[PDB]
Amino acid sequence: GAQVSTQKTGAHIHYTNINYYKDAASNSATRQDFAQDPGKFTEPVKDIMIKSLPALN
Amino acid sequence: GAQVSTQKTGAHIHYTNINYYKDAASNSATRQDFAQDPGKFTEPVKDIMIKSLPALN
Amino acid sequence: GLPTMNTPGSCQFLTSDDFQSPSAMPQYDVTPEMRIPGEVKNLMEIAEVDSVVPVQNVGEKVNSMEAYQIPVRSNEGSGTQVFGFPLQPGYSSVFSRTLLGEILNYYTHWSGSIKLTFMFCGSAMATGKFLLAYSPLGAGAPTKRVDAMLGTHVVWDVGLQSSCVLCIPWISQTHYRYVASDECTAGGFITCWYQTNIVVPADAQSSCYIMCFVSACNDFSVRLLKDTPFISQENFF
Amino acid sequence: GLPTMNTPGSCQFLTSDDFQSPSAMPQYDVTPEMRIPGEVKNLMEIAEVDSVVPVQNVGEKVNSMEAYQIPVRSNEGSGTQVFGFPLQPGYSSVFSRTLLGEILNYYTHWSGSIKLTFMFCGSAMATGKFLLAYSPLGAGAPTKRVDAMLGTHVVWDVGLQSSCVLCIPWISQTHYRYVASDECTAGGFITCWYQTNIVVPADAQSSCYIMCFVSACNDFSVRLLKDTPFISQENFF
Amino acid sequence: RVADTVGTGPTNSEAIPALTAAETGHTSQVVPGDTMQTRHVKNYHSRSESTVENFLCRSACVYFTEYKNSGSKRYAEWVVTTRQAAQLRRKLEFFTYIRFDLELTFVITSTQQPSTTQNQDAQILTHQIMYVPPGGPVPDKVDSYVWQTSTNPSVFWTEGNAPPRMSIPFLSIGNAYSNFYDGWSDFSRDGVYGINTLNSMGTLYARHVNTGGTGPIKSTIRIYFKPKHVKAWIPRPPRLCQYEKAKNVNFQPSGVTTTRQSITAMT
Amino acid sequence: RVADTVGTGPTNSEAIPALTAAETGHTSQVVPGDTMQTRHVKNYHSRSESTVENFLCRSACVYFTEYKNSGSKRYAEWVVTTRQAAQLRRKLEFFTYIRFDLELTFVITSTQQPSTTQNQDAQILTHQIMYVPPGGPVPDKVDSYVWQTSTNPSVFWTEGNAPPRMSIPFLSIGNAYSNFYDGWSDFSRDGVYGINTLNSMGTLYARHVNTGGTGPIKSTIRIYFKPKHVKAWIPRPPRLCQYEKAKNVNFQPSGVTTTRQSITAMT
Amino acid sequence: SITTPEEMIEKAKGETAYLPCKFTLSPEDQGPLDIEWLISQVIILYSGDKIYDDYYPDLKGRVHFTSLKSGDASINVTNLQDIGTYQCKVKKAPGVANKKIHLVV
Amino acid sequence: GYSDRVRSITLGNSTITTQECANVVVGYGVWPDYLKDNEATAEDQPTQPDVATCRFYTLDSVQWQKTSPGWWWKLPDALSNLGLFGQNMQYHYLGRTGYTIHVQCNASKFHQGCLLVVCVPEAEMGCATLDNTPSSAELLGGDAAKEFAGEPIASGSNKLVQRVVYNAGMGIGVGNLTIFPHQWINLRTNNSATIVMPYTNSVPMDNMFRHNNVTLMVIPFVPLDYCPGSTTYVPITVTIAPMNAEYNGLRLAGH
Amino acid sequence: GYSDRVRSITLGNSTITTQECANVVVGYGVWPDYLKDNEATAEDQPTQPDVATCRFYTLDSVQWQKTSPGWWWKLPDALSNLGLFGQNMQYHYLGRTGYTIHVQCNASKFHQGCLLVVCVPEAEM
Repeated sequence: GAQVSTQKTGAHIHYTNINYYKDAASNSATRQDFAQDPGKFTEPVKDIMIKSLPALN
Repeated sequence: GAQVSTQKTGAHIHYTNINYYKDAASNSATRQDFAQDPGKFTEPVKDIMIKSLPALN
Repeated sequence: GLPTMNTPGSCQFLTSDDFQSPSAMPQYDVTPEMRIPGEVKNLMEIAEVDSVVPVQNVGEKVNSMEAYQIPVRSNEGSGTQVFGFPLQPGYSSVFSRTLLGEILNYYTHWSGSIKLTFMFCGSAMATGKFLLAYSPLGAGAPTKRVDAMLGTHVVWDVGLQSSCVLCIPWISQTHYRYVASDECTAGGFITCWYQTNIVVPADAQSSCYIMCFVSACNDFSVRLLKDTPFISQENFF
Repeated sequence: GLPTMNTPGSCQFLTSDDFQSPSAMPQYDVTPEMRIPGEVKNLMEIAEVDSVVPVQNVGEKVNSMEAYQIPVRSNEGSGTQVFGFPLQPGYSSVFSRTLLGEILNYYTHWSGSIKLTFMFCGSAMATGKFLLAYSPLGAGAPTKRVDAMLGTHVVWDVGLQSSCVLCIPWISQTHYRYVASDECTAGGFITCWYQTNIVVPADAQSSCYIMCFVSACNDFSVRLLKDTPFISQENFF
Repeated sequence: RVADTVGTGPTNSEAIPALTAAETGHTSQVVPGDTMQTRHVKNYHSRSESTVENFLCRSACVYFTEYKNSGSKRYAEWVVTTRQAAQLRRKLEFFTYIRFDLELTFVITSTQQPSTTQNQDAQILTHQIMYVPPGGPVPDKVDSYVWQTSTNPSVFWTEGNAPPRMSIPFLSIGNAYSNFYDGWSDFSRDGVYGINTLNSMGTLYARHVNTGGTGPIKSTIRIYFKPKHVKAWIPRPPRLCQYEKAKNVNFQPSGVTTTRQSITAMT
Repeated sequence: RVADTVGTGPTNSEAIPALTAAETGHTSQVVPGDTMQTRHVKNYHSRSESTVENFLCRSACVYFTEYKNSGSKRYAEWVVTTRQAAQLRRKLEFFTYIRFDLELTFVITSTQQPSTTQNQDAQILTHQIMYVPPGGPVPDKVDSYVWQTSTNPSVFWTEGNAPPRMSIPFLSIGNAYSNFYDGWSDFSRDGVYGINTLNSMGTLYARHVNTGGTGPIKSTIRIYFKPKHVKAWIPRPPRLCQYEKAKNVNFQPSGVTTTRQSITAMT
Repeated sequence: SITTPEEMIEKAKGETAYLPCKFTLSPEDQGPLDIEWLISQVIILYSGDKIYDDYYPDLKGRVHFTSLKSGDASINVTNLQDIGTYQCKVKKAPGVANKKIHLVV
Repeated sequence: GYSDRVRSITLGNSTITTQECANVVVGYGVWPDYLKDNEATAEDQPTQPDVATCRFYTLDSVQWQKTSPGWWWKLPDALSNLGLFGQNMQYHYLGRTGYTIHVQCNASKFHQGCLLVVCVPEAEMGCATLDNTPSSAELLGGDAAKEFAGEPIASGSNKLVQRVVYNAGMGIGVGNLTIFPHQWINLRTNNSATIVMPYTNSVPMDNMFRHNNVTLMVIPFVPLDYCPGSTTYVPITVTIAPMNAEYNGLRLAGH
Repeated sequence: GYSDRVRSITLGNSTITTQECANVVVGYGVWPDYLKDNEATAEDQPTQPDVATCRFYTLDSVQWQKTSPGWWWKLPDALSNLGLFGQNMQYHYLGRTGYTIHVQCNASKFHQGCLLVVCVPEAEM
């Protein structure tokens, strides 16, 4: 029951991971999580402000 | 997810490689790369010079 | 048994390795996660957020709220420089303790643009025009408005809208600049001048202030984590 | 746990092993590669490129540009030897500091042909005929042109084309010769003679010079990497 | 992967991207092409090492204590808390709430203390690291019944072996460790105020299983914490002033920023 | 695999393969059959060990420093640079630009220094190797807060274990390490000139985690660099003269080549 | 790091001799700046952002920094008599560089 | 009919014609081209004059005496003060450009000699004293010969660059230099040599004032020899033409 | 929403922003363009920097006193010594270029005045 994922390589490869301990708190660090959403902190305004349009009409 | 490649043997065999670390900068040395092109340094002239034909006509 | 040989590097401890290790307490039922407003998944999202820049870090003013305000006033002249600082988000003191700069001090290599947002906090009647200008590395910092006119510049005008952003472009030979000072990767010079004069009507103040913010554009990247040089410790607390 | 026994050779360090090792800094975003003119993938491509051979390495001349020039002149005679050197691209001083020879000094076993390219750098009116000749190992180095006439030879004639190549064949009992000196694998003798005389018209120089280049043919191979004996060091710099 | 720039030519229009209103609290999303001319550059750079997980996954010592094999301090007792150190503490503070698993690693080092006892031929030292969960019995002497180990998780490590490493799952009654707590434990609002009131993660005890030899030996144990599977909520400004205490956020007022020569100076 | 020879018989034609023009800069591509008669020999030889990767993949010590456990030099500080050594430096120089990953291996060796303290029964030594990235805080004493390790990559190795080996990914702001730099850091062209100006790879710090024992012990740490995943550009002639300095290419004028007896001598 | 580390400055007796020790710092260098001047023994010291006369009898009150951490550590020795090798050792924890100046007349 | 010797190169508004010439050497096999977007790193819109800068510039002629050891020109520094190529170099911060080197030296049939026209990337050179590096104006020359010296340069408390011809100032065998794109000027057959050099730097663009990527070295391996009665002053004139100039980071002029 | 007053002009590497502005006057109705081949007379390949020269140059400010009669700038002469536009003008013989004039003068609500910003072709004086 081996999980195969791509290795972090340069720009312009696979590695095999098998979970030995059944606790699941012993799993290796989940580094490969490149997900972001700046809307929560940047641009938190209730009404959308198109950058091209004037801000305060 | 094991990669199987031929071993370096004599002239006139397989080995199994599994990438453990996910970083991909920890991979073993890529020795088996026998590719060459002498044109860049040897014979760098813009116009082809056929060896059999006279060089400076 | 399976015949194995231990390669060099075995039985060692590395501060930067991800591996598995038996849990001290097995089958612990962790407390289920909930929804907390504002989860952060990447440090760069925080860098994108605005942060006030203490441009007037002169003398004792770093010990007061006067550090952030940049002073402007109606003077009988034009082309007088308003401020100026090097583009070193990591090393320059102007940027060092800003949210972008302090997070950058936790890394070694940086690349991308910067959104310097200048907010005019003057009176409602004051009308001042300013030449925000960034000079690319290579020559001495501009000493006159005409010298700065050549390099990338935005003629900010004050109206109903207050703030104007000077988006500093990523001009550099190297794909990444060093967060610390280096002659090889000098970021450049950022300066402001008076395009005209901040004229005000009577019975109104002639000494307005301007605040400056810093942020990273959507093309900002960092690499090579290192411990920050700002924190210090003598013994455990 | 999986029952294993450590075979002999475990927990040792080998300077010539390829294995895996945890990265000190994980998930480092390397700087993307670009196109740089002239990527090299094999050392032998560099060996194929021409390199001037200091044939006249006599006395103090190794301390001047006179080391490369080989002197020829119109003398009242024929069969006079012009130069001569053993075929030891690794050990012979003539070849040792040439690009082919110096790269060869980083290896132990060599095999293949050699393109000795002789460029006549004399006047435009000078006409000289030369018997480039390589003698296979076994007998003493030829002392007269008639002795050399027997072994492999090319009667180079000077015209509009200047350079002529003497492609030294790979004659040897062993598939590979030792880069260092050895009685068992003596490479052979390479020599040049005057087929006629370098005749020149009046008001023109009678003392021409000849330069020699060395290169490896497309059937050249090396094996058994070793550290070079030319570099030296006392303490770290 | 980071977003790239898009080409732009000369422009002349009513629309203004630069002029904005920072009063709204929306950081302008202005790309470089908005205020100049820019070429189409494909940026292959990746924000991979700036991830929260990669940011805080480095092993970092939190506390080192030293226990001798013979004398007053036979065993070492340290309450678990990441606030004792500075670098890891500051790293974690960036987020008001944080939920991470732990991978404790212990680096133990012995030292023959200067003495006068002769024929000092000590045998290999053996050490025991015991985690007492909060409310559990705590050892008073180096040889009490508590050291025998009933249910508490303890690791026995002989010296010269690879350093012991036991992973810890998330251990908090709440739904996330609170880095900052603006509250009192007492409803009356009288008593301790701060992070210490809500964060109790147990106590750590380290002792010599065997005395080791005739001569006194002092054993230094260093505890390393590496957050893993980290999820962080509510980012906060980094601690500007130097830490003064472990149980509280008390600080000494410090200059917003290091000063420079003048407002136009470039140093 | 190397190319083989092709058979040839006697020839008599206008075409001349030998006579050429070396002025053009094209090395003649003349096979042995062109100037003689040759048989068809299948050459099974392979240019496998001459590959750039195989050429520079050998582990090679770059610098060894020695730090005592008690005295003036408690810790060792070496700036990372392949120029300190000679063999590996010369190997790398062959290429004007080079892009390689690193696999640092540390060979640490201890030694009981002569002294007069009696009852020297030292416990097993423990060592720490810390890599400070450029711009990072650097330790001043053997026990400063920097040694605790916040985010810098450090390895803890107890003596008698297999030597520590941590791989390093390519670390350069540019697109390739520049072996030669014909430029100044300062636009004015006044200041340091050379490879040192553009190559900063951080600093390496080695210290004794535990003093070890009563008697003084001196620890020699040897650092080995093995380029891997190497790509090289623009081959250059090998350094003929002996190196004199680490930060510059300065040399002492040396004879093109070792002399021989005469122009016809065979020794 | 220091510009032109080996230097031979010859100057006539009676006028101030300018001895440059301009230095450039690497990114790896983040340490307290210790600048020490030696003659052939310690003329001046710079530690903790202060300048030390060091009670040198031959050169007391005649030696001062011309400029500082900016990168200049030059000295204008006044009223020469002093002939010797002046060594300037700017100090950083990763690398410490020294410059030797031979002074004549 | 056809003839290999004759060749005509036209660039910008100035073209050159060589009756006897050897085949052009195209660098490492890569003809210079503008910076592709797959590898760009400067977001500014680059200015490309493409005629104003891409034209044949003729530098100062130098005499080839029978005692002349050699000469070296830092290509970027050489054109720093000539025309718009110099002006735009002074203004812009970043600068990327390919080169079309062409060295002319014509002599009668009765003269003899041989030059090595080779362009060396990253010609980092060594000072006479080992501890210090050479100063600008000693290492660099503006439209200046910067001649090599056969005698080893005396090593004292100075910043004189080693001009030792048998080392080329880089402490390497001068004969082994051939690895770099090179064309020989053997007086007997070819009076001209042309090398088209691609932009060879590790970074996409670099400041030309900050660093000189390539340096044209002319080293006479065989000395000029002539019988009495022939012309005794045969010069070597170098015409370097930039190609595909691309500049970013407009700032105030200077350096 | 929309507003006629606000306007932002970007050219080269320098852009300008005017909160209150009147509609741009596009010359005689012909936006400047490169020399078409139907009417060219110089056979040389023209150099077109298009960023190096096409950028906003800010000249020297002048005071508007209550006694100031007027001012005149010869556009080609004004930029003769500023940047590459000046350098390329000094080098090349022939020169064709369109212009994007922009005059700024901001005053509070309590000031009063009126300028005539007009570009005159062939101002023979």
